[PDB]
Amino acid sequence: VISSKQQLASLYLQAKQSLFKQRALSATMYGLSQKDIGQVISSDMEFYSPENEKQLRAELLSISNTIAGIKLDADITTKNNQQVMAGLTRYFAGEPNFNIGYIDTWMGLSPFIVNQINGPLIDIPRVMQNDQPITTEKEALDYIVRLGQFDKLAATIIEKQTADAAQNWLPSKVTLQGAIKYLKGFTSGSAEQHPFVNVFREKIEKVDSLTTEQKQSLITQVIAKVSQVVYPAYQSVEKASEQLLSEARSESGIWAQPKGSVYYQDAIKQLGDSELSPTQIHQIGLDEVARISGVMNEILLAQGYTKGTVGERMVALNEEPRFLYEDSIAGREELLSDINGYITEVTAKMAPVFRTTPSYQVEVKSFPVEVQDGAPGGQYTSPAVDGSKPGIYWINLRDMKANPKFGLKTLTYHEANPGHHWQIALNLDQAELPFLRRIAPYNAYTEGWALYSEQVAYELGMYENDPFGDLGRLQAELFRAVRLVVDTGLHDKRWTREQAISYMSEQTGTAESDVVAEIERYMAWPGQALGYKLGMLKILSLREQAKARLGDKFDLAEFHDVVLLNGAVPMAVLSRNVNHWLDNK
Repeated sequence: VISSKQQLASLYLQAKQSLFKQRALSATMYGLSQKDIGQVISSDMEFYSPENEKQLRAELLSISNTIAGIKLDADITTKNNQQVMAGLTRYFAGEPNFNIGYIDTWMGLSPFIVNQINGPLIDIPRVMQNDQPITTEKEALDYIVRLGQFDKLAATIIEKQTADAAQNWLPSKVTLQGAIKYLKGFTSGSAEQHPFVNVFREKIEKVDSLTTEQKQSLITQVIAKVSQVVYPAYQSVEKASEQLLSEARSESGIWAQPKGSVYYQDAIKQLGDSELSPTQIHQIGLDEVARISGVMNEILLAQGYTKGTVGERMVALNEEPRFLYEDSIAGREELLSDINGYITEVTAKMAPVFRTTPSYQVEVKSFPVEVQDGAPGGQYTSPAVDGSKPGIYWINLRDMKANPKFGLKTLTYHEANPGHHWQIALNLDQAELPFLRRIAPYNAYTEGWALYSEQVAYELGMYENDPFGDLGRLQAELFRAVRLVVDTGLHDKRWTREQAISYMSEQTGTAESDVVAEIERYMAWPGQALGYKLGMLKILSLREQAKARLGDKFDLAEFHDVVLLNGAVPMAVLSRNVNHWLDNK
């Protein structure tokens, strides 16, 4: 007789193994192998045909529904595993009435399989160049074998984009044009000088168990796949995408798709972790912009900056030499030293309220020169589960004007500690949880936590004697409030791209070219921008409930342990855990 607990564990395992077998590049990203997946995936490719996507989603939805129906005969953790794992399997199944798009192991259902910012043709090369080990002849051969399957990757991607277009689901012209530009850029240089080759050359050079001739032969093999398989595959998709441009819509938001409003309401649930209407979320955005702006005005006035909007004033500050690193090797070294100093200081000073140290140490890297033009200002990538590849805070050193000194502390807290690295690494350390719970990509939790972290860094005194850094923190908070306004603007209120750009520029003092990339991101990722503030507001609301309940018995360190040590979760589960803690005090 299989107990309910045993049936549930099998289901959670089945979810893990099935998702990752079909998302073998995500498996590589996390450093998973046959021990984790139940089969070797190290040279497997991902495929995206209509039938692939249908079967993947149907399996996960079946698992979700079976998990949800089981009667436990159990502690809060066992109950929470059921609820979280039913939710996560539904998140990766996607909205069951939409067969469009593709399932992303981070974002869940994602609407445009080919787009300008992510999707398999952007992310699979990134994983292969960054996360896939090349330390042995066998690992080199896995890289070659993967490259050789790019023809099928491309044909299945086109088949899915075509299926979606047959149902009148396709990207806006802007989104499609941005995808084309990427795809053209990918094959614009010679194959022999492609990053797939150059990365391979740099890694294979380090391998002492291969003779120089053996290394040369493998490099030739890589060049052959890139030239013969990769290049025509990308060209194929570029041409297909070009064919779709005339049908692509001029409208910017997801409302313009068939059933787009229903899609967006689902995105709000999955990525904002909210059941509020787009109207209510928009208004919360407007109120937060007013509130944060008003705070920043006061600080500005006190520094003698009394003319113009908050945004104008922040633009003016970004021009002053005291806020700009030199555009030189030494200036970039200064920036990197400053970052490293910020991490060291906060990690030490934060210990009284972050009393559990995760088993992974973060590292800082600059985006390579080849990718920095399209890359974000900063990003965090998770460690491999085993620690063999570190968590990394990536920083974009392309333009010093884009790295004003007053914005670096908040970015650094957000990406590293007490933000993404601290949270993600702690979640990975919860080895008693079902595996998908250890990497659960709850956007509102994950982004809301990191934005909350930025405020906690202030409450720990990281901006002592630093009013301009504090303004940088508040500017970053303001930016995320603007996100509530512009994402709901575009996708429900039918704001155009240009109206959203103008609003965001005017409200935040951010440079137009950065704003253009953000608004186009929001257009490709409806709802994703909502997680940051909705999650932060909920964490803070919970904290305020706890402080009211406990009074002078409130301990922020305990609150942090309840929020972090139970992993990334839906807000409803985070509230249940806070309440369990309050009830037992």
